[PDB]
Amino acid sequence: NILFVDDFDAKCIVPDTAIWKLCTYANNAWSQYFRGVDGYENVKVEEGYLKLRACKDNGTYKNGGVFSKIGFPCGTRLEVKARLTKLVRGGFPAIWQMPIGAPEWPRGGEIDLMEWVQGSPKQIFQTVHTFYINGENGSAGVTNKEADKNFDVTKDHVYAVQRTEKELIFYVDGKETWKYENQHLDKEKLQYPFCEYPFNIILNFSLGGELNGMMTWPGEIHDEDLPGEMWVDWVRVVLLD
Ligand SMILES: [Ca+2]
Repeated sequence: NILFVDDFDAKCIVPDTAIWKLCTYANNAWSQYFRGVDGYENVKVEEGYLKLRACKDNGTYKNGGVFSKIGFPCGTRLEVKARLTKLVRGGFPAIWQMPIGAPEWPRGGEIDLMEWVQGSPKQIFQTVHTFYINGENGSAGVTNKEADKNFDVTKDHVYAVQRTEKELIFYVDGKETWKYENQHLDKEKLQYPFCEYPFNIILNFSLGGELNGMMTWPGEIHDEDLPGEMWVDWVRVVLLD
C-alpha cells in the first residue's frame, strides 16, 4: 500500500516543483553552503536519479539539496534508495525528516535515516533528536552506536524508518538496525513528538569544514575530493496495514 512514490523518472530535468523545494541558507553545518546556490545548479533529475551535487565553484562551497513540501502521517514507512558517487572528506550527505508545523527545533523532533562523515567512513549514522534528548542547546541526539562498521555508502542501499505511535524502527537494506521507543511520559516532556506532526523528506549532499571557526562533525573539506554527488533512485512512503 503506497501512499507516495517519486522514482525521479518524470520528463523533467528538475524534481517535481509541487513536491520538492530547493534547500536555503542557514548558519548551521548542513545549511551554510546553500548560500549563493543559483536555483537548480546543484540539483537535477537525470537517468531516473535525483542527483544532488557538492562542489566548489570559484572558491564558493555549494550544497545540493531539496525538501518535500508534503509530510506524512504515523502508521507509515519511508524508504529511500541512494548511493554516493564518491567518498568526499568534509562531505555531509543526509536522508532525513523534519516535522511540518512543529514548534522550534528540536521540540517537534527530527529523524535521520542516513548521515555520513569522514570521521567513520565505513559507517552511516541513524539518529533521533527531541527536546527530551537535546534540551535547548544539545545537537548529538540518540544515534545507533551498534551501526554497521563495514558499510560502503558508494553502493545503492535502501535507508528506511517505520514511524508508529509506539516506536521508530530503522532499517538498512530491509534489515532492522534499531528502534527508538515511545516512553509514554507526560506529553509535557516532549520525549516522543513523532506522531503529532506530519514529517517531510529531506535529501541533501552538504559540505562541512568550520562553522563560525568551530569544526563541524563532518570535519575538514578536502577540495581535491570534489565534486561529489548523491544519486537517489527513489523515495516511497508505505501505509502499514
Ligand atoms: Ca529512479
